[PDB]
Amino acid sequence: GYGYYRTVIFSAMFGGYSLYYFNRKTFSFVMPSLVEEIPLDKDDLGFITSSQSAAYAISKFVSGVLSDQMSARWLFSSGLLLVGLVNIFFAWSSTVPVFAALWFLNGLAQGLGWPPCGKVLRKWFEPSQFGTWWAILSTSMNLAGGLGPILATILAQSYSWRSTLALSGALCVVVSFLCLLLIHNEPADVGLRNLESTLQELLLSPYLWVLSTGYLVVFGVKTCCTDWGQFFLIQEKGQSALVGSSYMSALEVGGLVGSIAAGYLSDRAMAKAGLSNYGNPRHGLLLFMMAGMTVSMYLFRVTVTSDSPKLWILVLGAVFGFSSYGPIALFGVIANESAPPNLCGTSHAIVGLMANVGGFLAGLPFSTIAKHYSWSTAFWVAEVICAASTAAFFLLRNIRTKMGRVS
Amino acid sequence: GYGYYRTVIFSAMFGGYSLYYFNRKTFSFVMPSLVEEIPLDKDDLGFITSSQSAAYAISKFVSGVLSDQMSARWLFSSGLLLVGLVNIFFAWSSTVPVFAALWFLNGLAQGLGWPPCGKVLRKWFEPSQFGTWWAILSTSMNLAGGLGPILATILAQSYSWRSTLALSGALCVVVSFLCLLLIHNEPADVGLRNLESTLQELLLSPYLWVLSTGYLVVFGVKTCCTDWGQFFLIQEKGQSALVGSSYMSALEVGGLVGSIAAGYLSDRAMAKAGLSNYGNPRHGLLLFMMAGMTVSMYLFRVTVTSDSPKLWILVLGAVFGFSSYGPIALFGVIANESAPPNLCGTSHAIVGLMANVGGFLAGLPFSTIAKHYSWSTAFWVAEVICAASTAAFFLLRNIRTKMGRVS
Repeated sequence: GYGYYRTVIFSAMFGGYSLYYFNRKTFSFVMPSLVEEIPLDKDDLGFITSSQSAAYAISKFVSGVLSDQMSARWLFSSGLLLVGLVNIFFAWSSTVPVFAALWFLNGLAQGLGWPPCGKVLRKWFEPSQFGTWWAILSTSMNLAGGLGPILATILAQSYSWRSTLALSGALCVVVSFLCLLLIHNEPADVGLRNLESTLQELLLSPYLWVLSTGYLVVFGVKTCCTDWGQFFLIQEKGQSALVGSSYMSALEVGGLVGSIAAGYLSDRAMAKAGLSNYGNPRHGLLLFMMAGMTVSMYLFRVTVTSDSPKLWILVLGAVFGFSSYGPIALFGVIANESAPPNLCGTSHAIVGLMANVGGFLAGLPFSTIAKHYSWSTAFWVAEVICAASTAAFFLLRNIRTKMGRVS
Repeated sequence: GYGYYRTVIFSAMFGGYSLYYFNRKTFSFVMPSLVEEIPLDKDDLGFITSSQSAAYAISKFVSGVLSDQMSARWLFSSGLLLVGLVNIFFAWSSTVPVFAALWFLNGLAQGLGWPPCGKVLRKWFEPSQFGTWWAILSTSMNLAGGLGPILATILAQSYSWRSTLALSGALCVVVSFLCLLLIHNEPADVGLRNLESTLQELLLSPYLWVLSTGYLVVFGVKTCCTDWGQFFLIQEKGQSALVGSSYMSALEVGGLVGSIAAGYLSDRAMAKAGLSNYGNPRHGLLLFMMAGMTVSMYLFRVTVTSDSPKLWILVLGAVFGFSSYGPIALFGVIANESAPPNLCGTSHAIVGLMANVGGFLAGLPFSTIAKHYSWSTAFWVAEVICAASTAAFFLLRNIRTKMGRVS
C-alpha cells in the first residue's frame, strides 16, 4: 500500500537511527568496563570524545550537503555499515591512537546518517504528518540513549567490551542491509505519487538565517541549562546533588515529551492552516514554546530558593525541557519543510552548524560569565538572549518562509 | 551665587554651541549665494560636506576622549576660536581644495566643542537637573538650525557670502573669548562645592555597550525615517511631496519637544528615584519612548494608505519625532551620567561612534533592502530591529549602570 510502506520505511529508519545513536555512544556506555580493562586518562577519553564531536559536527554539515546530491537509501545504509565496521574494528583494537582515529571515523559515519532520515521523511510524509514522525524518529535517539546504558551494563556484566562492541557492530552490519532492502528514498521508485532551486537562492533567503539565529539561541540556552543547571542548583541556589540530578532527569523526560508534543501539535496547526506562502503554522507553537523557555528561566531564577520544594524544581525542569526540546525539533522540522525539496538536507545542515556555534557559546563564555559575575547573572544573560530572541522571532514570524526562488 | 553661576555658564554654553551649529552648517546655509557666485558640482559639494562629516565623526570621538584629559573651558573656547578662524579664512578663500580642507578642519573644530559642554553640565548641574539642561543645550543646536537659514538668507540677500562668513567667523572669535571668561569647568575654581576610575574599567562595563547598541538602533531608526520617510510616502504610500515635507516638519518639531520632554520628565524620574546602583531611573522613560518608536513605525506602516488624512500623517510624524529624538538625548544623558565623573566625555564619545555606525546602517543597507524587496519591507526591518531592541533593553534595564569600578 502507501501507508504500509510509510510504516515499513519508518520502522527501518527507527531501527537504523536507534542503532546509530547506540553505536554513537557505545564507547561512553561501555566506558566503565573498558577503563577496568585498560587504564586511560580523563584527558585521553576527552580527546576521543572530542574527536567524535568534531567529526560529527563536520559530518552533520557535510552529510546534509551531500544528502541532497546522492540517494538517502544508499547514504543511510552506507552510514550504518560503516558504523558497524568501525565498532568491529574498535572491538578489535587495543592501542590509543587507533581508538581515537577510528572513533573520529565513527563520528564521520554518525554524521552521515540523519540527513538521509530527513530526506526520506520529507519525500514520504505529508506536511500534516511530518513533525510528529520527525519527533518519533528523534524519540528513536532518546530511546537508544535510555536503553543503551542498561543493555550495555548487562552486556558488560556478562561479556567483555570487545564482545559487546563486536555484537553491536555486527548488528549494525546486518541492519544496514535490512535498511538497504526496506527503505525507498522516494515513492517514485515504487510507483506511487510524490508529494528547481539553487543553493545561492537558499542562502540569500533571510528565513534560513532567522531560523539559524533562532536555533543558535534555543540550542545555546538548552545547552546552558543542560550543562549548568546542576551547578546553578549546587553553588547558587543551594540545593543538594540529588535535587540537581532529579532536575536533569525531569528536564530530559519533559524534553522527550516536549519534542513529541511539539511535533504532534505543530502538525495539527500545519494541518489546520496552510494557505499562504508567508509565515509558518509551526511558528504558532514555536513561539509559545520559546516563551515557555523565557517563563521557565525566569521562574527558575527568581522563584527558586533553598526553601523551595523539590516538586517546584521538577516542574521547572519538566516545563523547561518541554519548552526547550520542543523548539529544537521544530527548528529541525522547519529547516526541512521550508526548504526546497531537493535542497532540504543542506538547509538543515546550515542550521546544525549554528547548533555547534550555540554549543560553544554555552560551553565557554557562559562559564566565564558565571565565574566572573555570578551564576544568576549568567543564567539571566541566557534568559535575556532567549527572551529577546523570542521577541525578535515573534516579530519575524510572518516573513517569507518558503526558501528558494520567488514566484 | 551658585544658581547664578549656573545661569551664566549655561548662557555662555548656549551662545557658544549655537554659534557652533550655525558655523557648522553656514556653508550649507549660504550655499545658494555661493553657487550663484562660483559654479560647483553636486559631487564637489558632497565631497566638502562629506569631509566635514568624516572629520566631525573622528573629532567627536577624539574630543570626547580628550575632554576628560584637559579643561573643558579652554577646549570649548579653542574650538570656538578655531571655528571662527576657519570661517574667516573660508570667506577669504576662492579655490576648491582650500574649501574642502578648511571645511575638514572646521569639522575637526566642530567635533572639538560638545564634550566640553557635556563635562561642564556634568560638573555643574545636579542629576535631578541634568537631562533638562542637556536638552536645552541641544535645543541650542535646534534653534541654530531654525534661525540659521533665515538669518543666512537675509545676510545673503543683503551682503555676499564672504561678508556673511566673515561676520559669523568674527562673531565666533569674539564669543570664544567671552566663553573663556564666562565659563568655569568646575565649581572648585570659584570656591563652591563639587557634586578614581580607568578606561579599561569603563570598556569592560557591559552597560556602556548595551547603551551603545541601544543608541546604534535608535539613531539608525531615526536616520532611516528621517532620510526615507518622504520616499516612503512618495513611492510606497502614495502621498504628495507636500505631505512628506509636512511629515518631516512634524517629525522635527515633535523631535524638539521630544528631546525637551525627555530631559525634563527623565529628570523628574531621576529626582524621585535614585537609591540603588543597579538600573537607572531614566530607563523608566527611555523604554516608553522606544516603545513609542515601535508603535509609531507600526501605525505608520500598516495604518497609512493614500486615503489616510494628512492629520494622521502629522500625528505619526510628531509622535515618532517625540519618541525618537527623546531617546537620543537620553542616551547622551545616560552616557554622561552613568559614567565616572572624570571619564564621562570618553564614555559619551564611545556612544557617538555607534551613532556613526547607525548612520551608515541607515544610509546604505536600508536603501538596499528598500530597493530589492519593498519600502514597507525595509521600514518593517527597521521596525523589527527597533522593537527587538526595545525588548532587549527592557530586559537589560536593571543591569549595573554605574560604569567604572565595582565597590
